[PDB]
Amino acid sequence: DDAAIQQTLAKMGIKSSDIQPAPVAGMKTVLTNSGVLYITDDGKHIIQGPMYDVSGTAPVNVTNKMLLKQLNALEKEMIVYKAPQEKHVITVFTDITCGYSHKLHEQMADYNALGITVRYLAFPRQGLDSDAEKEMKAIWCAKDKNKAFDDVMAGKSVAPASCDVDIADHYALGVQLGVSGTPAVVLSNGTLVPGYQPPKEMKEFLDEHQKMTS
Amino acid sequence: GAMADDAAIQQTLAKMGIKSSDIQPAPVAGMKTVLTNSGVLYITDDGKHIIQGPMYDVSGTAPVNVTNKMLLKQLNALEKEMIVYKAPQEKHVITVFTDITCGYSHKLHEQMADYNALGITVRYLAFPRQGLDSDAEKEMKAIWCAKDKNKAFDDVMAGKSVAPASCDVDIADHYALGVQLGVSGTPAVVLSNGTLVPGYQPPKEMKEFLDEHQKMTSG
Amino acid sequence: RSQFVPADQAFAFDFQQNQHDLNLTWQIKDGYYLYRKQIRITPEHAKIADVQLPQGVWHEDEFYGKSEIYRDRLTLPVTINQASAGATLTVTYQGAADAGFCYPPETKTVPLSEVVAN
Repeated sequence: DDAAIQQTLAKMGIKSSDIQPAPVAGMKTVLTNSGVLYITDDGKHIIQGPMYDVSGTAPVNVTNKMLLKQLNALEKEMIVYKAPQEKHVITVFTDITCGYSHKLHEQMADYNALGITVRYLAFPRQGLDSDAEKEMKAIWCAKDKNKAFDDVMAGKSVAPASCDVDIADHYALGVQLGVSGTPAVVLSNGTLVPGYQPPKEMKEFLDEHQKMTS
Repeated sequence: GAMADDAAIQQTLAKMGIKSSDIQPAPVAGMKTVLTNSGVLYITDDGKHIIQGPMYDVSGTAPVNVTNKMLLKQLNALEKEMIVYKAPQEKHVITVFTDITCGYSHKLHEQMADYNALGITVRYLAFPRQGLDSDAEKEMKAIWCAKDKNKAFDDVMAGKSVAPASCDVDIADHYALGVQLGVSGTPAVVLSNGTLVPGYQPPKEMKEFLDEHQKMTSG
Repeated sequence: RSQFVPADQAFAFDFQQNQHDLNLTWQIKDGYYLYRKQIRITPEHAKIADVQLPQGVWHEDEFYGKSEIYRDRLTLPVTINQASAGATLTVTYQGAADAGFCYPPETKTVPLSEVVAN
């Protein structure tokens, strides 16, 4: 039943995969640390995502849509910089050794002033064994994540704390959404918008997008 | 029989502006294979969902690229167009997508005698990484038109060049095929079952790989 | 932040060897650059006479600080002292894009041709 899928995944070195329904008859969504896969219910065929629903007006990435639950499950681990008057909420995969992640953060006050709330998730482009990952682990373990994040970004060191937060979970969700470089923005609907955008351009881009969807 | 069954897909292709393609059967129920010159896609019969290739058959021993296996048909058709370098005591035949300007392509060709010596048969198809708008596409056409292509290819790689000479052979088809097979970098080695083994690999290493791949693929 | 192409399209790596003279090259797409500091070359069964990093331009980023970068193209001369059969060079590099994007490091393996000593 699922025994066929798990037998296939195990035999291919992908057993710890999370299985979910797929919007296609006879196929299931398979979440792995290296990306989402689609496999038939008989476990005989696999196709690497993403999957697009092209029935509507504009093609939608159902893979990233489905991943919104995964994203929402990590809401507690996100370092949130809420705008006073929240007009938009974007999720950002950031890397502390990325000059552009820095440029983006140095302007947090301006994103917030335009009603843009930013929620951070770690994504060390250098991998899970780099110093980037250790540092960020330390940040995400602090009592005050926002201040630790601010300090590190500002050049100050942080105390290597140990906690229940696995940067590996952040990294994996990112790769599942198609993140390869930093910083990468994830919209409310799952759409991945790689790269940094100044406050004004981001604001404008977000507004125009609200119309595109609605 | 297509006309009626592929109606929903043909419509989706038009809606997506896919001007040129080839709808084919897919080994998954409720899905079809759509070959384009920018890659292979899989679309459900109702034309609602799309997933790009490749697709793998993971029911046997080792996973098998069913997309490339299906493209073997286009690959065998270009056989008259391949520059072949026979191994006297042939044990393996590999089709290689190459780019005369690539340094990895020179390293490989530079050791053809060693690959043949090990019974490895090499068949070249031209793959201009820079695309169809490159000088690569241009001077490879010049080689694929020479009298003794093997001579032409040996020369160029060696450090010469020959005034072009348009002919029957059309590279744009090698490139298209290569893209469909998943080729990005050169040299790309394609096995008899369609398996793409990206990159360069020394003769000694290559021979061991093929012998192992063969044994695991027919035990 | 616009259209960010794959790393191999943004930083087209290649090499060319003529005995003791080797050239590592990168065609760097318009709007992209490589950090001079992040380039690392590691020998395998070979000895490097030397690596002549060309002079690059002025760039300042929030992390690495004032760094020298490379645009358009980078030709890195590398003289090989000696190299036996199967020798190789492992070349790692990192680049980014003006439009605000940093790519993960890249690693390529260069197969060297045998080269002699006395």
